[PDB]
Amino acid sequence: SLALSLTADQMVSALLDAEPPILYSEYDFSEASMMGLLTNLADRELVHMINWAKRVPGFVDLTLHDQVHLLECAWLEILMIGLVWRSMEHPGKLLFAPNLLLDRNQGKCVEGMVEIFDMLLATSSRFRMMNLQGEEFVCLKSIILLNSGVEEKDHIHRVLDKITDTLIHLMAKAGLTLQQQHQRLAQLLLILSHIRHMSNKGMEHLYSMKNVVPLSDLLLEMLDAHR
Amino acid sequence: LALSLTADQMVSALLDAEPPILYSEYDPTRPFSEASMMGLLTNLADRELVHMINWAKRVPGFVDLTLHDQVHLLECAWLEILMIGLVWRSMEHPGKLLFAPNLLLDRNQGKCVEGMVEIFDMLLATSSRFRMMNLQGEEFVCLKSIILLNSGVYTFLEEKDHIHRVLDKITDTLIHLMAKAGLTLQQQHQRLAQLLLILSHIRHMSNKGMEHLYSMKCKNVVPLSDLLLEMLDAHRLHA
Amino acid sequence: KILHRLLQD
Amino acid sequence: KILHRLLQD
Ligand SMILES: O=S(=O)(Oc1ccccc1F)[C@@H]1C[C@@H]2O[C@H]1C(c1ccc(O)cc1)=C2c1ccc(O)cc1
Ligand SMILES: O=S(=O)(Oc1ccccc1F)[C@@H]1C[C@@H]2O[C@H]1C(c1ccc(O)cc1)=C2c1ccc(O)cc1
Repeated sequence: SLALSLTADQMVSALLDAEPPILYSEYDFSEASMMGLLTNLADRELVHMINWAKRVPGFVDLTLHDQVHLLECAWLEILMIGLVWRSMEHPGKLLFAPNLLLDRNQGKCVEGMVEIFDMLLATSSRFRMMNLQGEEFVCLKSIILLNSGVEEKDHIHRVLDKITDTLIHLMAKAGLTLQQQHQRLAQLLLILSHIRHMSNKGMEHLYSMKNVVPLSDLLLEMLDAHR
Repeated sequence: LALSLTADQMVSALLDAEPPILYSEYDPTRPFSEASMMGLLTNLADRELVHMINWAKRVPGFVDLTLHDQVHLLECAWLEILMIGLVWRSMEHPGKLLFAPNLLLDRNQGKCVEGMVEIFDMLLATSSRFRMMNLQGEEFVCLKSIILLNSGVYTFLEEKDHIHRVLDKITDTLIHLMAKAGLTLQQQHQRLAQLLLILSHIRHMSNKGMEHLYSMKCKNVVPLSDLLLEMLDAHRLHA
Repeated sequence: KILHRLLQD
Repeated sequence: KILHRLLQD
Protein backbone atom coordinates (compact mmCIF):
# COMPACT_ATOMS: atom_id res chain seq x y z
CA SER A 1 0.00 0.00 0.00
CA LEU A 2 2.33 2.72 1.29
CA ALA A 3 5.19 1.16 -0.68
CA LEU A 4 3.26 1.67 -3.91
CA SER A 5 2.69 5.32 -2.99
CA LEU A 6 6.35 6.17 -2.39
CA THR A 7 8.13 8.51 -4.79
CA ALA A 8 11.38 7.61 -6.56
CA ASP A 9 13.46 9.67 -4.13
CA GLN A 10 11.45 8.34 -1.19
CA MET A 11 12.24 4.81 -2.35
CA VAL A 12 15.96 5.60 -2.49
CA SER A 13 16.01 7.34 0.90
CA ALA A 14 13.97 4.56 2.51
CA LEU A 15 16.41 1.91 1.26
CA LEU A 16 19.45 4.01 2.19
CA ASP A 17 18.22 4.43 5.77
CA ALA A 18 17.41 0.72 5.93
CA GLU A 19 21.02 -0.23 5.14
CA PRO A 20 22.55 -2.69 7.63
CA PRO A 21 25.86 -1.90 9.38
CA ILE A 22 29.28 -3.22 8.35
CA LEU A 23 30.15 -5.81 10.99
CA TYR A 24 33.62 -6.80 12.19
CA SER A 25 34.90 -10.36 12.45
CA GLU A 26 36.49 -11.95 15.52
CA TYR A 27 39.79 -12.12 13.59
CA ASP A 28 43.07 -11.53 15.42
CA PHE A 29 45.61 -19.73 9.82
CA SER A 30 43.84 -23.01 9.02
CA GLU A 31 40.72 -24.16 7.16
CA ALA A 32 38.68 -24.49 10.36
CA SER A 33 39.69 -20.98 11.43
CA MET A 34 38.91 -19.55 7.99
CA MET A 35 35.46 -21.13 7.84
CA GLY A 36 34.90 -20.27 11.49
CA LEU A 37 35.31 -16.54 10.90
CA LEU A 38 33.15 -16.55 7.77
CA THR A 39 30.28 -18.47 9.38
CA ASN A 40 30.37 -16.44 12.60
CA LEU A 41 30.31 -13.29 10.48
CA ALA A 42 27.51 -14.51 8.19
CA ASP A 43 25.41 -15.54 11.19
CA ARG A 44 25.58 -12.06 12.72
CA GLU A 45 24.85 -10.51 9.31
CA LEU A 46 21.75 -12.69 8.96
CA VAL A 47 20.25 -11.12 12.07
CA HIS A 48 20.64 -7.62 10.60
CA MET A 49 19.42 -8.82 7.20
CA ILE A 50 16.14 -10.00 8.71
CA ASN A 51 15.49 -6.61 10.26
CA TRP A 52 16.66 -4.92 7.07
CA ALA A 53 14.19 -6.97 5.03
CA LYS A 54 11.35 -5.76 7.25
CA ARG A 55 12.29 -2.20 6.25
CA VAL A 56 12.18 -2.91 2.52
CA PRO A 57 8.97 -1.25 1.23
CA GLY A 58 6.22 -3.79 0.61
CA PHE A 59 7.93 -6.68 2.37
CA VAL A 60 5.90 -6.45 5.58
CA ASP A 61 2.71 -6.45 3.50
CA LEU A 62 3.48 -10.10 2.74
CA THR A 63 2.47 -13.08 4.87
CA LEU A 64 5.03 -14.42 7.33
CA HIS A 65 5.11 -17.59 5.22
CA ASP A 66 6.20 -15.68 2.12
CA GLN A 67 8.64 -13.49 4.07
CA VAL A 68 10.30 -16.64 5.39
CA HIS A 69 10.40 -18.16 1.91
CA LEU A 70 11.95 -15.10 0.27
CA LEU A 71 14.71 -14.82 2.88
CA GLU A 72 15.41 -18.56 2.78
CA CYS A 73 15.91 -18.32 -0.97
CA ALA A 74 17.88 -15.08 -1.15
CA TRP A 75 19.98 -14.84 2.03
CA LEU A 76 23.29 -15.92 0.48
CA GLU A 77 22.69 -13.78 -2.62
CA ILE A 78 22.15 -10.81 -0.33
CA LEU A 79 25.30 -11.55 1.66
CA MET A 80 27.31 -11.94 -1.55
CA ILE A 81 26.16 -8.72 -3.22
CA GLY A 82 26.96 -6.94 0.03
CA LEU A 83 30.42 -8.48 -0.05
CA VAL A 84 31.18 -7.48 -3.65
CA TRP A 85 29.82 -3.98 -2.97
CA ARG A 86 32.21 -3.16 -0.13
CA SER A 87 35.01 -4.92 -2.02
CA MET A 88 34.64 -2.53 -4.98
CA GLU A 89 37.44 -0.14 -4.01
CA HIS A 90 39.79 -3.04 -3.24
CA PRO A 91 40.78 -4.68 -6.57
CA GLY A 92 41.67 -8.36 -6.22
CA LYS A 93 40.51 -8.30 -2.61
CA LEU A 94 37.36 -9.37 -0.75
CA LEU A 95 36.31 -7.13 2.15
CA PHE A 96 34.34 -9.56 4.32
CA ALA A 97 35.01 -7.19 7.21
CA PRO A 98 37.05 -3.97 7.66
CA ASN A 99 39.55 -6.10 9.60
CA LEU A 100 39.13 -9.11 7.32
CA LEU A 101 40.41 -8.26 3.84
CA LEU A 102 41.21 -11.41 1.86
CA ASP A 103 42.82 -11.99 -1.53
CA ARG A 104 42.13 -15.01 -3.76
CA ASN A 105 45.20 -16.86 -2.46
CA GLN A 106 43.72 -16.90 1.03
CA GLY A 107 40.68 -18.54 -0.56
CA LYS A 108 42.76 -21.58 -1.46
CA CYS A 109 42.91 -22.39 2.26
CA VAL A 110 39.46 -23.98 2.04
CA GLU A 111 38.77 -26.62 -0.61
CA GLY A 112 36.59 -25.28 -3.41
CA MET A 113 36.35 -21.74 -2.05
CA VAL A 114 38.85 -20.17 -4.44
CA GLU A 115 36.44 -20.81 -7.33
CA ILE A 116 33.72 -18.83 -5.56
CA PHE A 117 36.20 -16.12 -4.57
CA ASP A 118 37.20 -15.62 -8.21
CA MET A 119 33.56 -15.29 -9.26
CA LEU A 120 32.94 -12.77 -6.47
CA LEU A 121 36.07 -10.79 -7.39
CA ALA A 122 35.05 -10.73 -11.05
CA THR A 123 31.64 -9.46 -9.95
CA SER A 124 33.28 -6.77 -7.84
CA SER A 125 35.51 -5.72 -10.75
CA ARG A 126 32.42 -5.57 -12.95
CA PHE A 127 30.77 -3.24 -10.43
CA ARG A 128 33.95 -1.16 -10.43
CA MET A 129 34.03 -0.79 -14.21
CA MET A 130 30.34 0.15 -14.30
CA ASN A 131 30.94 2.67 -11.52
CA LEU A 132 28.06 1.21 -9.53
CA GLN A 133 26.51 3.82 -7.24
CA GLY A 134 25.25 3.26 -3.69
CA GLU A 135 21.71 4.21 -4.70
CA GLU A 136 21.77 1.58 -7.44
CA PHE A 137 23.19 -1.08 -5.12
CA VAL A 138 20.37 -0.80 -2.57
CA CYS A 139 17.88 -1.14 -5.42
CA LEU A 140 19.62 -4.28 -6.68
CA LYS A 141 19.69 -5.85 -3.23
CA SER A 142 15.97 -5.23 -2.67
CA ILE A 143 15.24 -6.68 -6.11
CA ILE A 144 17.15 -9.84 -5.15
CA LEU A 145 15.12 -10.24 -1.95
CA LEU A 146 11.77 -9.88 -3.72
CA ASN A 147 12.63 -11.71 -6.96
CA SER A 148 14.65 -14.77 -5.95
CA GLY A 149 11.66 -16.55 -4.39
CA VAL A 150 8.65 -15.09 -6.20
CA GLU A 151 -2.85 -11.19 -4.71
CA GLU A 152 0.55 -11.61 -3.05
CA LYS A 153 2.44 -12.53 -6.22
CA ASP A 154 1.07 -9.47 -8.01
CA HIS A 155 1.93 -7.21 -5.07
CA ILE A 156 5.55 -8.38 -5.15
CA HIS A 157 5.60 -7.67 -8.89
CA ARG A 158 4.12 -4.19 -8.39
CA VAL A 159 6.84 -3.34 -5.87
CA LEU A 160 9.46 -4.75 -8.25
CA ASP A 161 8.26 -2.47 -11.05
CA LYS A 162 8.55 0.47 -8.64
CA ILE A 163 12.19 -0.39 -7.95
CA THR A 164 12.75 -0.57 -11.71
CA ASP A 165 11.26 2.92 -11.96
CA THR A 166 13.58 3.96 -9.12
CA LEU A 167 16.67 2.65 -10.94
CA ILE A 168 15.70 4.40 -14.18
CA HIS A 169 15.04 7.57 -12.18
CA LEU A 170 18.56 7.40 -10.74
CA MET A 171 20.07 6.98 -14.20
CA ALA A 172 18.03 9.81 -15.72
CA LYS A 173 19.06 12.00 -12.78
CA ALA A 174 22.67 11.02 -13.51
CA GLY A 175 22.31 12.52 -16.98
CA LEU A 176 22.23 9.25 -18.92
CA THR A 177 20.33 9.25 -22.22
CA LEU A 178 17.26 7.07 -22.71
CA GLN A 179 19.23 4.48 -24.66
CA GLN A 180 21.95 4.50 -22.01
CA GLN A 181 19.31 4.03 -19.31
CA HIS A 182 17.91 0.78 -20.74
CA GLN A 183 21.39 -0.55 -21.45
CA ARG A 184 22.70 0.10 -17.94
CA LEU A 185 19.50 -1.32 -16.46
CA ALA A 186 19.97 -4.49 -18.49
CA GLN A 187 23.63 -4.68 -17.46
CA LEU A 188 22.77 -4.44 -13.77
CA LEU A 189 20.03 -7.08 -13.84
CA LEU A 190 22.11 -9.60 -15.81
CA ILE A 191 24.67 -9.44 -13.00
CA LEU A 192 21.93 -10.74 -10.68
CA SER A 193 22.00 -13.89 -12.81
CA HIS A 194 25.67 -14.31 -11.94
CA ILE A 195 24.92 -13.58 -8.28
CA ARG A 196 22.28 -16.32 -8.32
CA HIS A 197 24.88 -18.62 -9.87
CA MET A 198 27.42 -17.87 -7.13
CA SER A 199 24.83 -18.45 -4.42
CA ASN A 200 23.77 -21.81 -5.88
CA LYS A 201 27.40 -22.95 -6.05
CA GLY A 202 28.31 -21.56 -2.63
CA MET A 203 25.25 -23.22 -1.11
CA GLU A 204 26.31 -26.48 -2.75
CA HIS A 205 29.56 -26.41 -0.79
CA LEU A 206 28.01 -25.14 2.44
CA TYR A 207 25.65 -28.09 2.88
CA SER A 208 28.66 -30.27 2.18
CA MET A 209 31.04 -28.64 4.66
CA LYS A 210 28.13 -28.74 7.12
CA ASN A 211 31.21 -31.71 9.83
CA VAL A 212 33.87 -28.98 9.71
CA VAL A 213 32.98 -26.00 11.90
CA PRO A 214 30.19 -25.26 14.41
CA LEU A 215 27.30 -23.90 12.35
CA SER A 216 24.75 -21.86 14.29
CA ASP A 217 21.15 -23.05 14.54
CA LEU A 218 19.83 -20.23 12.36
CA LEU A 219 22.48 -20.85 9.70
CA LEU A 220 21.66 -24.57 9.64
CA GLU A 221 17.97 -23.85 9.12
CA MET A 222 18.81 -21.50 6.25
CA LEU A 223 21.06 -24.20 4.79
CA ASP A 224 18.35 -26.82 5.19
CA ALA A 225 15.92 -24.69 3.17
CA HIS A 226 17.96 -25.39 0.03
CA ARG A 227 17.70 -29.15 0.56
CA LEU B 1 29.79 -6.58 -37.85
CA ALA B 2 27.02 -7.44 -35.39
CA LEU B 3 27.14 -3.87 -34.08
CA SER B 4 26.23 -2.59 -37.54
CA LEU B 5 22.92 -4.46 -37.50
CA THR B 6 19.66 -2.61 -37.03
CA ALA B 7 17.04 -3.88 -34.58
CA ASP B 8 14.88 -5.49 -37.28
CA GLN B 9 17.97 -7.11 -38.78
CA MET B 10 18.94 -8.42 -35.35
CA VAL B 11 15.48 -9.96 -34.96
CA SER B 12 15.46 -11.44 -38.47
CA ALA B 13 18.90 -12.96 -38.00
CA LEU B 14 17.91 -14.49 -34.66
CA LEU B 15 14.57 -15.79 -35.95
CA ASP B 16 16.24 -17.37 -38.98
CA ALA B 17 18.90 -18.96 -36.76
CA GLU B 18 16.30 -20.80 -34.66
CA PRO B 19 16.81 -24.57 -34.20
CA PRO B 20 14.09 -27.06 -35.21
CA ILE B 21 11.74 -28.84 -32.82
CA LEU B 22 13.08 -32.39 -32.53
CA TYR B 23 11.17 -35.55 -31.64
CA SER B 24 11.87 -37.92 -28.76
CA GLU B 25 12.51 -41.64 -29.17
CA TYR B 26 9.50 -42.28 -26.94
CA ASP B 27 8.33 -45.89 -27.06
CA PRO B 28 4.71 -46.31 -25.86
CA THR B 29 4.90 -50.12 -25.92
CA ARG B 30 6.52 -50.16 -22.48
CA PRO B 31 5.76 -48.30 -19.21
CA PHE B 32 7.89 -45.51 -17.76
CA SER B 33 10.75 -46.22 -15.39
CA GLU B 34 13.31 -43.83 -13.92
CA ALA B 35 15.86 -45.12 -16.42
CA SER B 36 13.57 -45.12 -19.46
CA MET B 37 12.38 -41.59 -18.66
CA MET B 38 15.93 -40.36 -18.09
CA GLY B 39 16.95 -42.11 -21.30
CA LEU B 40 14.39 -40.19 -23.33
CA LEU B 41 15.43 -36.82 -21.88
CA THR B 42 19.15 -37.57 -22.22
CA ASN B 43 18.87 -38.73 -25.83
CA LEU B 44 16.74 -35.71 -26.73
CA ALA B 45 19.06 -33.19 -25.05
CA ASP B 46 22.05 -34.75 -26.80
CA ARG B 47 20.50 -34.24 -30.23
CA GLU B 48 19.38 -30.72 -29.33
CA LEU B 49 22.94 -29.84 -28.29
CA VAL B 50 24.22 -30.43 -31.82
CA HIS B 51 21.60 -28.04 -33.18
CA MET B 52 22.36 -25.58 -30.39
CA ILE B 53 26.01 -25.42 -31.41
CA ASN B 54 25.12 -24.50 -34.98
CA TRP B 55 22.56 -21.99 -33.71
CA ALA B 56 25.17 -20.37 -31.47
CA LYS B 57 27.42 -19.83 -34.49
CA ARG B 58 24.60 -17.87 -36.13
CA VAL B 59 24.16 -15.61 -33.11
CA PRO B 60 25.66 -12.20 -34.05
CA GLY B 61 29.09 -11.64 -32.51
CA PHE B 62 29.58 -15.21 -31.31
CA VAL B 63 31.91 -16.28 -34.13
CA ASP B 64 34.11 -13.27 -33.38
CA LEU B 65 35.22 -15.02 -30.19
CA THR B 66 38.06 -17.52 -29.86
CA LEU B 67 37.23 -21.23 -29.82
CA HIS B 68 38.13 -21.33 -26.13
CA ASP B 69 35.65 -18.52 -25.45
CA GLN B 70 32.93 -20.13 -27.57
CA VAL B 71 33.44 -23.42 -25.72
CA HIS B 72 33.22 -21.68 -22.33
CA LEU B 73 29.98 -19.82 -23.08
CA LEU B 74 28.25 -22.95 -24.38
CA GLU B 75 29.55 -25.06 -21.49
CA CYS B 76 28.13 -22.54 -19.04
CA ALA B 77 24.74 -21.94 -20.64
CA TRP B 78 23.71 -25.13 -22.46
CA LEU B 79 21.12 -26.33 -19.92
CA GLU B 80 19.74 -22.81 -19.43
CA ILE B 81 19.29 -22.63 -23.20
CA LEU B 82 17.55 -26.02 -23.32
CA MET B 83 15.26 -25.02 -20.45
CA ILE B 84 14.16 -21.65 -21.85
CA GLY B 85 13.40 -23.47 -25.10
CA LEU B 86 11.34 -25.99 -23.15
CA VAL B 87 9.32 -23.38 -21.25
CA TRP B 88 8.80 -21.46 -24.50
CA ARG B 89 7.20 -24.31 -26.44
CA SER B 90 5.26 -25.36 -23.34
CA MET B 91 3.52 -21.96 -23.07
CA GLU B 92 0.37 -23.01 -24.92
CA HIS B 93 0.19 -26.17 -22.78
CA PRO B 94 -0.91 -25.28 -19.22
CA GLY B 95 0.25 -27.77 -16.59
CA LYS B 96 2.47 -29.61 -19.07
CA LEU B 97 6.02 -29.55 -20.41
CA LEU B 98 6.48 -30.09 -24.15
CA PHE B 99 9.90 -31.74 -24.44
CA ALA B 100 8.85 -32.91 -27.89
CA PRO B 101 5.58 -33.04 -29.87
CA ASN B 102 5.46 -36.74 -28.97
CA LEU B 103 6.68 -36.15 -25.41
CA LEU B 104 4.25 -33.98 -23.43
CA LEU B 105 4.56 -34.56 -19.69
CA ASP B 106 2.88 -33.40 -16.48
CA ARG B 107 4.40 -33.17 -13.00
CA ASN B 108 3.07 -36.59 -11.99
CA GLN B 109 5.09 -38.17 -14.79
CA GLY B 110 8.09 -36.24 -13.50
CA LYS B 111 7.87 -38.19 -10.24
CA CYS B 112 9.17 -41.19 -12.19
CA VAL B 113 12.66 -39.81 -11.63
CA GLU B 114 13.96 -38.92 -8.18
CA GLY B 115 14.17 -35.18 -7.56
CA MET B 116 12.89 -34.17 -11.00
CA VAL B 117 9.38 -33.07 -10.04
CA GLU B 118 10.89 -30.10 -8.17
CA ILE B 119 12.54 -28.86 -11.36
CA PHE B 120 9.41 -29.69 -13.33
CA ASP B 121 7.32 -27.47 -11.03
CA MET B 122 9.79 -24.62 -11.50
CA LEU B 123 9.77 -25.11 -15.28
CA LEU B 124 5.97 -25.12 -15.24
CA ALA B 125 5.90 -21.94 -13.15
CA THR B 126 8.30 -20.25 -15.56
CA SER B 127 6.26 -21.33 -18.57
CA SER B 128 3.12 -19.99 -16.88
CA ARG B 129 4.97 -16.74 -16.14
CA PHE B 130 5.83 -16.36 -19.83
CA ARG B 131 2.23 -17.10 -20.77
CA MET B 132 0.96 -14.45 -18.34
CA MET B 133 3.36 -11.86 -19.78
CA ASN B 134 2.39 -12.90 -23.31
CA LEU B 135 6.03 -13.39 -24.32
CA GLN B 136 6.57 -12.86 -28.03
CA GLY B 137 8.74 -15.05 -30.25
CA GLU B 138 10.89 -12.06 -31.14
CA GLU B 139 11.43 -11.42 -27.43
CA PHE B 140 12.19 -15.07 -26.75
CA VAL B 141 15.06 -15.36 -29.25
CA CYS B 142 16.57 -12.19 -27.78
CA LEU B 143 16.43 -13.67 -24.27
CA LYS B 144 17.97 -16.94 -25.42
CA SER B 145 20.84 -15.08 -27.10
CA ILE B 146 21.40 -13.03 -23.95
CA ILE B 147 21.74 -16.25 -21.93
CA LEU B 148 24.35 -17.59 -24.35
CA LEU B 149 26.46 -14.44 -24.23
CA ASN B 150 25.98 -13.48 -20.58
CA SER B 151 26.02 -16.63 -18.43
CA GLY B 152 29.73 -17.33 -18.80
CA VAL B 153 31.02 -13.80 -19.37
CA TYR B 154 31.98 -13.05 -15.76
CA THR B 155 34.10 -16.21 -15.58
CA PHE B 156 36.50 -15.14 -18.33
CA LEU B 157 39.72 -8.08 -21.38
CA GLU B 158 39.64 -7.22 -25.09
CA GLU B 159 36.70 -9.26 -26.40
CA LYS B 160 35.03 -9.27 -22.99
CA ASP B 161 34.03 -5.73 -23.93
CA HIS B 162 32.96 -7.06 -27.32
CA ILE B 163 30.38 -9.35 -25.73
CA HIS B 164 28.95 -6.50 -23.66
CA ARG B 165 28.60 -4.42 -26.82
CA VAL B 166 26.60 -7.19 -28.48
CA LEU B 167 24.55 -7.59 -25.30
CA ASP B 168 23.79 -3.85 -25.34
CA LYS B 169 22.68 -4.28 -28.95
CA ILE B 170 20.23 -7.02 -27.95
CA THR B 171 18.94 -4.73 -25.20
CA ASP B 172 18.35 -2.04 -27.83
CA THR B 173 16.55 -4.66 -29.91
CA LEU B 174 14.22 -5.71 -27.08
CA ILE B 175 13.20 -2.13 -26.30
CA HIS B 176 12.65 -1.60 -30.03
CA LEU B 177 10.30 -4.59 -30.13
CA MET B 178 8.34 -3.29 -27.15
CA ALA B 179 8.13 0.23 -28.56
CA LYS B 180 6.94 -1.14 -31.90
CA ALA B 181 4.38 -3.14 -29.92
CA GLY B 182 2.98 0.16 -28.63
CA LEU B 183 4.09 -0.07 -25.01
CA THR B 184 4.61 3.22 -23.17
CA LEU B 185 8.13 4.27 -22.23
CA GLN B 186 7.57 3.31 -18.59
CA GLN B 187 6.12 -0.04 -19.62
CA GLN B 188 9.22 -0.65 -21.73
CA HIS B 189 11.73 -0.53 -18.87
CA GLN B 190 9.34 -2.45 -16.60
CA ARG B 191 8.93 -5.28 -19.11
CA LEU B 192 12.67 -5.30 -19.85
CA ALA B 193 13.33 -5.72 -16.14
CA GLN B 194 10.67 -8.43 -15.78
CA LEU B 195 12.09 -10.55 -18.60
CA LEU B 196 15.67 -10.24 -17.36
CA LEU B 197 14.76 -11.07 -13.76
CA ILE B 198 13.29 -14.30 -15.15
CA LEU B 199 16.76 -15.18 -16.46
CA SER B 200 17.90 -15.37 -12.84
CA HIS B 201 15.27 -18.05 -12.24
CA ILE B 202 16.44 -19.86 -15.36
CA ARG B 203 20.00 -19.81 -14.00
CA HIS B 204 18.60 -21.19 -10.75
CA MET B 205 16.74 -24.05 -12.45
CA SER B 206 19.83 -24.90 -14.50
CA ASN B 207 22.06 -25.07 -11.41
CA LYS B 208 19.55 -27.31 -9.62
CA GLY B 209 19.18 -29.42 -12.74
CA MET B 210 22.93 -29.76 -13.24
CA GLU B 211 23.30 -30.79 -9.61
CA HIS B 212 20.93 -33.72 -10.05
CA LEU B 213 22.45 -34.60 -13.42
CA TYR B 214 25.71 -35.28 -11.58
CA SER B 215 24.00 -37.72 -9.24
CA MET B 216 22.13 -39.53 -12.03
CA LYS B 217 25.49 -40.07 -13.74
CA CYS B 218 27.06 -41.04 -10.41
CA LYS B 219 24.32 -43.62 -9.89
CA ASN B 220 24.62 -44.99 -13.44
CA VAL B 221 20.95 -44.53 -14.32
CA VAL B 222 21.50 -44.03 -18.05
CA PRO B 223 24.47 -43.92 -20.43
CA LEU B 224 25.42 -40.34 -21.30
CA SER B 225 26.99 -39.40 -24.64
CA ASP B 226 30.62 -38.31 -24.52
CA LEU B 227 29.58 -34.78 -25.48
CA LEU B 228 26.96 -34.65 -22.73
CA LEU B 229 29.55 -36.04 -20.32
CA GLU B 230 31.97 -33.24 -21.18
CA MET B 231 29.25 -30.57 -20.93
CA LEU B 232 28.34 -31.91 -17.49
CA ASP B 233 32.03 -32.06 -16.57
CA ALA B 234 32.32 -28.30 -17.04
CA HIS B 235 30.08 -27.45 -14.07
CA ARG B 236 30.89 -30.14 -12.68
CA LEU B 237 32.25 -30.40 -9.74
CA HIS B 238 32.80 -28.97 -7.29
CA ALA B 239 31.43 -30.19 -3.94
CA LYS C 1 11.74 -22.29 13.18
CA ILE C 2 14.12 -19.50 14.21
CA LEU C 3 13.73 -17.35 11.10
CA HIS C 4 9.97 -17.28 11.69
CA ARG C 5 10.06 -15.75 15.18
CA LEU C 6 12.84 -13.33 14.23
CA LEU C 7 10.59 -11.90 11.52
CA GLN C 8 7.64 -11.84 13.93
CA ASP C 9 8.64 -8.69 15.81
CA LYS D 1 37.33 -31.83 -26.59
CA ILE D 2 34.22 -32.79 -28.55
CA LEU D 3 32.50 -29.41 -28.23
CA HIS D 4 35.70 -27.81 -29.54
CA ARG D 5 35.61 -30.09 -32.60
CA LEU D 6 31.91 -29.49 -33.28
CA LEU D 7 32.38 -25.71 -33.20
CA GLN D 8 34.76 -26.08 -36.14
CA ASP D 9 32.83 -28.54 -38.32
O1 LIG E 1 32.91 -18.97 -0.49
S1 LIG E 1 31.63 -19.65 -0.33
O2 LIG E 1 30.62 -19.65 -1.38
O3 LIG E 1 31.56 -20.90 0.77
C1 LIG E 1 32.44 -21.91 0.49
C2 LIG E 1 32.55 -22.41 -0.76
C3 LIG E 1 33.42 -23.39 -1.05
C4 LIG E 1 34.19 -23.91 -0.08
C5 LIG E 1 34.09 -23.42 1.16
C6 LIG E 1 33.23 -22.44 1.44
F1 LIG E 1 33.14 -21.96 2.67
C7 LIG E 1 30.79 -18.40 0.78
C8 LIG E 1 30.36 -17.08 0.10
C9 LIG E 1 31.13 -16.05 0.93
O4 LIG E 1 32.31 -16.74 1.24
C10 LIG E 1 31.68 -17.82 1.89
C11 LIG E 1 30.67 -17.18 2.83
C12 LIG E 1 29.99 -17.91 3.74
C13 LIG E 1 28.72 -17.64 4.12
C14 LIG E 1 28.07 -18.40 5.02
C15 LIG E 1 28.66 -19.47 5.58
O5 LIG E 1 28.01 -20.24 6.49
C16 LIG E 1 29.91 -19.75 5.21
C17 LIG E 1 30.56 -18.99 4.31
C18 LIG E 1 30.51 -15.94 2.32
C19 LIG E 1 30.17 -14.75 2.85
C20 LIG E 1 29.80 -13.74 2.04
C21 LIG E 1 29.45 -12.54 2.52
C22 LIG E 1 29.46 -12.28 3.84
O6 LIG E 1 29.10 -11.06 4.31
C23 LIG E 1 29.82 -13.28 4.66
C24 LIG E 1 30.17 -14.49 4.17
O1 LIG F 1 14.84 -32.23 -14.71
S1 LIG F 1 16.23 -31.79 -14.74
O2 LIG F 1 16.60 -30.44 -14.35
O3 LIG F 1 17.41 -32.96 -14.65
C1 LIG F 1 17.14 -33.93 -13.71
C2 LIG F 1 17.24 -35.23 -14.02
C3 LIG F 1 16.97 -36.19 -13.12
C4 LIG F 1 16.59 -35.86 -11.88
C5 LIG F 1 16.48 -34.57 -11.55
C6 LIG F 1 16.76 -33.61 -12.46
F1 LIG F 1 16.64 -32.34 -12.12
C7 LIG F 1 16.39 -31.54 -16.58
C8 LIG F 1 15.76 -30.24 -17.13
C9 LIG F 1 14.85 -30.81 -18.23
O4 LIG F 1 14.39 -32.00 -17.63
C10 LIG F 1 15.66 -32.57 -17.45
C11 LIG F 1 16.33 -32.42 -18.81
C12 LIG F 1 17.49 -33.06 -19.08
C13 LIG F 1 18.49 -32.48 -19.77
C14 LIG F 1 19.65 -33.11 -20.04
C15 LIG F 1 19.87 -34.37 -19.62
O5 LIG F 1 21.03 -35.02 -19.88
C16 LIG F 1 18.88 -34.97 -18.93
C17 LIG F 1 17.73 -34.32 -18.67
C18 LIG F 1 15.69 -31.37 -19.37
C19 LIG F 1 15.55 -30.91 -20.63
C20 LIG F 1 15.18 -29.64 -20.89
C21 LIG F 1 15.04 -29.18 -22.14
C22 LIG F 1 15.26 -29.97 -23.20
O6 LIG F 1 15.12 -29.51 -24.47
C23 LIG F 1 15.63 -31.24 -22.96
C24 LIG F 1 15.77 -31.70 -21.70
